[PDB]
Amino acid sequence: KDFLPLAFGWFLTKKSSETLRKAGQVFLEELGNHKAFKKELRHFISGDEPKEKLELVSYFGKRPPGVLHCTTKFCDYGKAAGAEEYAQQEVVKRSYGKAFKLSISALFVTPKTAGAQVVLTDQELQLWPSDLDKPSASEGLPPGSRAHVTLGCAADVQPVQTGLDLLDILQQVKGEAVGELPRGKLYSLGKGRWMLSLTKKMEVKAIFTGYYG
Ligand SMILES: [Cl-]
Ligand SMILES: [Cl-]
Repeated sequence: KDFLPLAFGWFLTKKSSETLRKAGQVFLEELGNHKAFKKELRHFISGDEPKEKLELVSYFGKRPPGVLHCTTKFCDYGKAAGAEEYAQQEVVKRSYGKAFKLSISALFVTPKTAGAQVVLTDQELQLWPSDLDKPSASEGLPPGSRAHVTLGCAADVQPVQTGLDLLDILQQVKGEAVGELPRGKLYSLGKGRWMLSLTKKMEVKAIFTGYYG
């Protein structure tokens, strides 16, 4: 009867969102201007572009419109599998509207998405769904490993891809760094995949709640 949200998740405060967003843009700018990235364009890009500078801020030309957020369960108002089952959980109802701190441990880039890796607490892990299509468990990774904040997408890429891209990146790391940015060391995982491991983890303030289209 009562339909569900479009999605549950942690929605960053405008201030925490602005901070993480600005940091993301700096990372794209710095990465795109880095020697290691420039010498590896052929694996990142597909065909016909000459070899001058690619501006990643232009490349990831689809950014989240509202405040940045870390999605837990996409529900589509109940049209998604497991939506009703996730929403009715006691812990989700308990946590609804409450404040959390999300720890960001890294920022990554692939030819499809740019994002930030979220490291969920044991408390927050209770709010992670257990029936996602391709869960960490069917892949030999800790549950909630795909938790993330999308910063940008390529033109024909849907934002769901960001989580998939992270899972793949976290399989590779299961190699010496090729560079050093002001906030951390840069890794090149091949196939246009790049990861910046922050020397000090970013902490953003967010509210666990439900979003409606
Ligand atoms: Cl923002
Ligand atoms: Cl609270």
